[PDB]
Amino acid sequence: QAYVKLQVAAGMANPSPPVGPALGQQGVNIMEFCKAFNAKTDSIEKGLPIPVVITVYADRSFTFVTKTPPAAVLLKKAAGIKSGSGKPNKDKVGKISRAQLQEIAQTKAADMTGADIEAMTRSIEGTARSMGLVV
Amino acid sequence: NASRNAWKASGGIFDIPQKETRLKELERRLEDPSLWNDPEAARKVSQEAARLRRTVDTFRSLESDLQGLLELMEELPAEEREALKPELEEAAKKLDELYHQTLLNFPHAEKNAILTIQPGAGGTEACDWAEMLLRMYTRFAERQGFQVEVVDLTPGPEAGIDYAQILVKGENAYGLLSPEAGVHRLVRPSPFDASGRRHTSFAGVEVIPEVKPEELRIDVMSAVRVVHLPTGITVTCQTTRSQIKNKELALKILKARLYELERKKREEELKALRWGSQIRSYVLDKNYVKDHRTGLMRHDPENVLDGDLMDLIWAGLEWKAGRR
Amino acid sequence: AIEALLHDPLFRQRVEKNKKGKGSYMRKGKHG
Repeated sequence: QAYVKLQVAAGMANPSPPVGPALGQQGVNIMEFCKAFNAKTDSIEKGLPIPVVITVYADRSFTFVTKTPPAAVLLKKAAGIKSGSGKPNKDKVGKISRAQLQEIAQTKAADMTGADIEAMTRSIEGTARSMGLVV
Repeated sequence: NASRNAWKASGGIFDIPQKETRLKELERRLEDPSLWNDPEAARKVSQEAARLRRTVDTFRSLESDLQGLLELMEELPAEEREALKPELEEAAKKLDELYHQTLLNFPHAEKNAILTIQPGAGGTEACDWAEMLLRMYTRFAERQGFQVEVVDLTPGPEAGIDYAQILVKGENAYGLLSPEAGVHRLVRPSPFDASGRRHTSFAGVEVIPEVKPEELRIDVMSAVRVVHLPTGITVTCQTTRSQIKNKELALKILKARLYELERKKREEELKALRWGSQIRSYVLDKNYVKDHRTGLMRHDPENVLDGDLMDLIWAGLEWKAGRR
Repeated sequence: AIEALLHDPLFRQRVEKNKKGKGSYMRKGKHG
């Protein structure tokens, strides 16, 4: 019932410019969602984006559960790079170690639908490779 | 120095009433998904957002380095605050970057250009003037880490050079030289007249960005030219000794010219539907150089001529930007 | 446009009269 993940940085108050009223296409108000996000934020660090479930009921009060920080941003943060790559195979912009990746993987385990952390690690590695970074 | 810095910073403030209101308007009407359904609108918002984004990152420096300076910079510069005064050097750099950004970003401004220099009346004197002008541009290119490719050069009989057409390529070439384009006036006592009365000669500077099979003819004279006949303007090359390279060079210049003819005409037409004198002067007697447009005067002509004045160019660019 | 503009008169060569020169003689001075 109108559930979609679509937003930016959690810490910045009321990010209406990037998406904003897409969540507010349905009968729920713009003020509420933002407020909720803000509330959520105080338990966690500011600056990073976050996704959340948007089950828009007919009553106008919605249930919501956060997920882990975006895969990409997390991956970037261990790397220490802003612009990942343009034309990655032709020349490498940066690179990552596997241990770090593994470490990163374990902290997301709650949202990650998988038992073996090894699998998660390998997924992360793959993602990194795709971005443009030879492990 | 402090005063200068302040002045510089004031410009940055000058773009505070633009950034906030604009941003607000964009989020209020453009960000919306039911507005978004039209592509054009989205595009507009993106453009509008671009303006905002520029103002965000670069204003911080202006504000953050200003407010933190005064507490530690006040009394001590030499001892313990030798970092703290040259901490504001960073701020200065940032400011410069902002200013330069403002100046550039405009259509075709990155792509290199091919300025022709054309002399004026005076005959013998005038050709010398042209040569001098050419030299200054060459030195400017040298100064700014550019590579100049000499295409047309044509000597005048009694003295100097009649015609030249010089192509430089590199980092935002056109942007810098695009203002210059126009008449440059040489107000000085002729070395050729025995009387030594003051004279006035001129030089056009045509500056253009770089950007049919049977209606072009290619003729050899090892020299080469590419005469696009329908328009009717020719180009002639003499840079390299190898022929094919020369031909190629000619082709690009001609292409540029074609574009130039088109665009200007189009603009004129639009204007129809909807500087007078010399741009610059150089007055060697007086040791004195008024750009008539933009009201700046440099008092060491020699410096300007030896190597073209980046500062002057920047001012000119700013004026042009404003007009745009 | 650049080319013809140059050709036009406003950009003709200027020469000045002389005060102690050869073609100097002022019959009547500026001021009486």
